[PDB]
Amino acid sequence: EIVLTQSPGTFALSPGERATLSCRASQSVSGGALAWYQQKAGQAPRLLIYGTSGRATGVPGRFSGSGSETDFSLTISRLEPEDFAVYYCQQYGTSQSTFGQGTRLETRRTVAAPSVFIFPPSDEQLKSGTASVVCLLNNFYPREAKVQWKVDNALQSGNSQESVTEQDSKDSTYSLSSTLTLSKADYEKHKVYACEVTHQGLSSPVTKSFNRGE
Amino acid sequence: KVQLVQSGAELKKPWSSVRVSCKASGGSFSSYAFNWVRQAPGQRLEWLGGIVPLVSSTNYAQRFRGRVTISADRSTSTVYLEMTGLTSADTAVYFCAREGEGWFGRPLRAFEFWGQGTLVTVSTASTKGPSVFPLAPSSKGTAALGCLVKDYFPEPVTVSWNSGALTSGVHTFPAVLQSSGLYSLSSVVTVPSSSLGTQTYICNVNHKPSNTKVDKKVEPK
Repeated sequence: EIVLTQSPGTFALSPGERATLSCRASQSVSGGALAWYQQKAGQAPRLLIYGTSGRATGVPGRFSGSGSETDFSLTISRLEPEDFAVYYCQQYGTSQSTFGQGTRLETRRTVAAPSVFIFPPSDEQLKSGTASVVCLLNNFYPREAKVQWKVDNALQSGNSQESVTEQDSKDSTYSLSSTLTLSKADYEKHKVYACEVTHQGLSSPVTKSFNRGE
Repeated sequence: KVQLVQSGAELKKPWSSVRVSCKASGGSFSSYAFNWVRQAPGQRLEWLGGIVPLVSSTNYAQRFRGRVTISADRSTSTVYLEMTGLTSADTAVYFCAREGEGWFGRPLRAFEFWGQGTLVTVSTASTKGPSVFPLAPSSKGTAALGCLVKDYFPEPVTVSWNSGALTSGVHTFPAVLQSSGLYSLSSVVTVPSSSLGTQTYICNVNHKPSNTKVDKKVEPK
């Protein structure tokens, strides 16, 4: 089996710049049988390059494919706003064909601090025997952020799940939602519930807290 | 224009079977290779197999040999995928991709035309509608509110705000798979703090697998 490995993992560039994505194969790829696809969130892949260097029908001219043997490259000469997506390489061997893990091209912007909000579990939820405390980190950049839950000033571990949105197509920011799940008994047990956020755009960690039943 | 329209999303129990279709429209059907590529949530593309309908020439990947059968109905210009021995590892979106047309229709190996994708979910969890809880705005600029869509199965749910009239500043987060077999997501929106008293904010949740339409009115604490 041929294993395709793409580099880098995530690229941060600005429109109008040149982007070079590399795809290396575990062994020699047959006579220039390399493909490059573009994929945006929620959609199917779009064929960009066929056969190492062939430009697909309708694909703009700024996309070019090059390489041979075990090293291939997709080059976008002048980045445009609609070019920021995930890019996959594919090897079309014989009786087998594989893909790379993909490279994500994100729009680069000024560092933005997250707007932190905290939501206690609603009474309608507490009437069902469970409690979900929510911490919202709205519109920040870059993607890396750290959320820590504290119940009566005690760091939690395992009882929290988070999710991050795609990069916003307008302001090029991200947003994170962290949910801490507790039993109704464990929620009525303590008093203080806080979420502490650490991000590049913050000189000091931002703690958003609330007291139970106020 | 060549169009590929796939079958609807499916939810199968482990160790059962799934059958996904792919109807082709527009260009020629019998003389090109239709393939099936699946993409697990947050993972890479994976080629399962393909077929050329003219000679019924099938070609499968070694990872799915004996598990995957790909056929074609030339009279209806439809390509079928049938997979057996399903497990939770097979939960993914299944695409049907046809190879490209080159000079004078020269086949291009590379997948130029794609279908919309079919979500196949393999799990023992039963279909359950979501509970919609209000994320009420703080008593304190800009105020953030939202709805928590918890304990539903399977994907997907659709969340709109004020029946679609409110779109700016909305963030519907990707759902996460809980410790149980159920999903949960949150949909928030930032609005002016002054409008909290004169503007009604309603979150519209639709979970069609359970025929569940829920409109939840979010109000301050």
